[PDB]
Amino acid sequence: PTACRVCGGGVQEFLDLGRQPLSDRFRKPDELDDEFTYRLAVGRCDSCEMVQLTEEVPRDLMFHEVYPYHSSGSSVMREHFAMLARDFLATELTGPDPFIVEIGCNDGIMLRTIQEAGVRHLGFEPSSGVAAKAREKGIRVRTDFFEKATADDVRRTEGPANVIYAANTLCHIPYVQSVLEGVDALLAPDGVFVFEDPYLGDIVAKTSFDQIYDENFFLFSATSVQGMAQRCGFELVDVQRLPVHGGEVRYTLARQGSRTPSAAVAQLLAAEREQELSDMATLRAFAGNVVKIRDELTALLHRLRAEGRSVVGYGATAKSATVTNFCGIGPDLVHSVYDTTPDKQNRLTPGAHIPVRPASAFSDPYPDYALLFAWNHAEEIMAKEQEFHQAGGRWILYVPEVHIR
Ligand SMILES: Cc1cn([C@H]2C[C@H](O)[C@@H](COP(=O)(O)OP(=O)(O)O[C@@H]3C[C@](C)(N)C(=O)[C@@H](C)O3)O2)c(=O)[nH]c1=O
Ligand SMILES: Nc1ncnc2c1ncn2[C@@H]1O[C@H](CSCC[C@H](N)C(=O)O)[C@@H](O)[C@H]1O
Ligand SMILES: [Zn+2]
Repeated sequence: PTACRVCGGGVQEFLDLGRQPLSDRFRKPDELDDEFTYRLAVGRCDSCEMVQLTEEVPRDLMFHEVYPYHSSGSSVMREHFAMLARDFLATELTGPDPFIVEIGCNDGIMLRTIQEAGVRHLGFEPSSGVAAKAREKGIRVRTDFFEKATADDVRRTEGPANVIYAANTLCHIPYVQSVLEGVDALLAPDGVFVFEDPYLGDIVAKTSFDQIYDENFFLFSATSVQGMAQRCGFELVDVQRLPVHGGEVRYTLARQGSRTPSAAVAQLLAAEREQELSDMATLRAFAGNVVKIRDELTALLHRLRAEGRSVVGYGATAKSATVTNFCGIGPDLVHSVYDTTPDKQNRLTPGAHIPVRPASAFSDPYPDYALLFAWNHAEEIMAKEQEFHQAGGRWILYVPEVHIR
């Protein structure tokens, strides 16, 4: 039995996705076929309702000099983060000498807008290659993990932060209590800790199990974040649902009683209770649906091959590691994966070892079918790939059901 990382309660497993590789490691084709693996399974705390993985991957195996994800690769996301930055500039950063800290700034997708406004800021980016990309834009970055001690160090030299922000980053820190202690040492008394991550309600509704992989330790809900904040002296004071990344919620935490929660918080809590979101039975039914999507997806991919149809994948997502390894999908069923990230191209995907090629290579003559791993980017991608569909090529999606369009 494993102990909850928020509260120490007991975690009950409901989904076992078996042995899995590191999702963001892309090997050269000549590399030894050895990879770190771990058991990926998900459970729910008995006491605080936090849904979480049962085995942690050590941080330094995932996040380091060669981490390959570049935030600024999506036009939708560049606009999404510039707007959030302007919203903070108009609201929480209007003081004399305001200060914003971002946890997980990556290539500077959000902080560039802050820097261009002349506002004091600091990004934490322990993956040094993407940290350098942010520093080239004139952003101030420290190549360290955010945790209690590094937060203390920033408080000592820079003073309190008006906003601490994290997007797609808090989800992967199992040492969330250390981060909370850091936020407590660093945040201004009237500041906010704002984070946005994949939402449990969307995952259950869409059967989007590919959101579950080594860099998604927590599947947060308003119910579990409310408990986590409270147990640490914060309070959930606003929630906003976001369409990005398959469905997210942005959570705003303030010191307890310092601000009054928006009506939005109670509304979302009540909908999660009515829908029995976090009940073990609902979560087990989700797990049953995961197996049905596996079985349908592999039946389709095998019938396509029996029918002489060509199949590739589009987007070398981290998420796709779960799909290929749980369903047993490799290059005999999906020949190549197309992707815009230079450091993933001319490499093999983890576990399944499908070759990754540049997206500029997806061109006439097109394959019959493209398995859309980057399904969270469907509008942006399909807008760029109208010629493929006009030519008769079709997309295979597995969210929220296996279907072709
Ligand atoms: C828009 C676009 C993307 N692409 C390619 C680029 C990417 O490799 C991938 C998309 O990856 P995308 O769904 O954004 O994240 P991933 O699941 O990897 O997940 C990563 C890792 C991480 C931090 N743990 C996380 O949660 C999210 C934020 O990021 O697809 C195109 O080829 N053409 C395009 O037009
Ligand atoms: N403890 C921690 N502190 C700060 N950054 C962290 C961290 N653990 C991991 N990271 C960083 O978290 C980032 C997640 S990538 C996504 C980042 C970006 N905010 C976006 O939303 O697109 C990686 O760049 C990784 O190095
Ligand atoms: Zn718990």
